Amino acid sequence: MENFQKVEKIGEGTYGVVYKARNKLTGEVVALKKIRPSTAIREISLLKELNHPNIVKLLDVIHTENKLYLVFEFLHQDLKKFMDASALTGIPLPLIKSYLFQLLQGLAFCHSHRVLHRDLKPQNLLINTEGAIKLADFGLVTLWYRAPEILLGCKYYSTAVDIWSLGCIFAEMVTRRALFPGDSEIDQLFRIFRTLGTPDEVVWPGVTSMPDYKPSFPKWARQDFSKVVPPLDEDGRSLLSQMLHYDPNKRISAKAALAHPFFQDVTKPVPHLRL
Ligand SMILES: O=S1(=O)NCCCNc2nc(ncc2Br)Nc2cccc1c2
Repeated sequence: MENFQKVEKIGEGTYGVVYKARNKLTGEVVALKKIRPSTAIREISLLKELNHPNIVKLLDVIHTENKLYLVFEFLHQDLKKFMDASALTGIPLPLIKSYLFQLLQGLAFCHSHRVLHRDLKPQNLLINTEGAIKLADFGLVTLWYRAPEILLGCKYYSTAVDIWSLGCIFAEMVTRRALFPGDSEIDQLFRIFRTLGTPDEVVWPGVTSMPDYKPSFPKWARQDFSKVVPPLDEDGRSLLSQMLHYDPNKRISAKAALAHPFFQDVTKPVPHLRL
């Protein structure tokens, strides 16, 4: 830790602050995450074994007199910043397609190892000048991307939460507006309800038995999906609706998402970044 020189603060999260930092020995630029603890240690260290090109690599873990330092590979930008920068013109569809494909590759990998991200959001998605996109900062202040089963109090939720989050992100990339920008836990859920229809036993069996479910919920009509992500094409709209199915068991999995016609013409363009 005496090994690193803090260059600047590049981000912060609910349980950490992130610094750009150079290793004084190797010369390498890394992302340092300062945290504040024993079960988390194994868990964090099991995430070290996680090796995939679409997952931001955890290089080292450093535990100094209480204070957990996580050292991550360094990427020059995050997706929120890239979306804000592309606000007026739009990210080109080929690039959106590529990004989704890669992120689904990341998820398919993590998921086959029974590891979930849990807190996917544009700030946890990092891009390079080479057209790569990577999942960063796996969880162990934004509910905009939180799956409905979590919101409904399901404790033992599955990999499917990460697909829901990714669907929200996909829509957001396409429309340049957050899909479900909730103000609270009940506003998040009713905003989902206003768009996808109040769920019940017809579309999501078991739903009325969920911890936080209330027979008092307003009943909204599922709205026209053509109204959600115009002018996305039918292949794209088709994948997205499957990524946003209420019932986690019928929600499309990452691996199956890779085989969707939408990705028949997938390519690898680069962004124009301003670093
Ligand atoms: O403004 S940012 O998009 N904020 C993203 C912070 C997330 N942490 C992070 N950042 C970068 N590489 C790896 C990691 Br982890 N790289 C990075 C470099 C410069 C600017 C940013 C990120």
